[PDB]
Amino acid sequence: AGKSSLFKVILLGDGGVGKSSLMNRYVTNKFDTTIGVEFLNKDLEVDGHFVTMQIWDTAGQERFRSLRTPFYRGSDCCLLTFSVDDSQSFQNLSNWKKEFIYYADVKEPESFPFVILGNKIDISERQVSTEEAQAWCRDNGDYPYFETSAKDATNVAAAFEEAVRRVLAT
Ligand SMILES: Nc1nc2c(ncn2[C@@H]2O[C@H](COP(=O)(O)OP(=O)(O)O)[C@@H](O)[C@H]2O)c(=O)[nH]1
Repeated sequence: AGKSSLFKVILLGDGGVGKSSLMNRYVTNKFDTTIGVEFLNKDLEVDGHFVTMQIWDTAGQERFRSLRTPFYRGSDCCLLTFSVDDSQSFQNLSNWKKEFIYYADVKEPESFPFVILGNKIDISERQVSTEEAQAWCRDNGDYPYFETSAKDATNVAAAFEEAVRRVLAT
């Protein structure tokens, strides 16, 4: 039978930025306004090869954070997510990157693929400009940056497709 490779992607970011909604939008093409760790699978294709992505949202319960970090290991790409209406969530990207590197024990962090998502761009009143987000991305690893909306689907599939491409580029 036609083989398929399995890529593990993890979503990290502050509560409320839209991680669950992004994954659900990508996999089910629905949005509608979950307590523990959840992961979903999606088939796609890259350069004519079948692949499957397994998307983890490891934001269970904060008092049990120590029990969620074992599930970082084996991640092939990390999608760091903030909301463009929430500057605090943007300011926390660096700390999310650090948590991931530490608890996933990334041995070559300078080469590990990250993708940055600025979600909720359907909201006109922003606290983070496009330019400020792009500058952070350029200056903190030159990661791909997507302005997304789970609510309207803008750039959602593109962001996840890019995650798999970045994995392949190793
Ligand atoms: N306007 C808007 N609201 C969104 C978007 N994505 C998620 N939401 C809402 O923001 C809240 C937090 O979403 P959720 O996916 O639970 O965030 P998580 O805590 O990061 O998993 C919910 O009320 C969502 O409906 C979006 O792209 N646009």
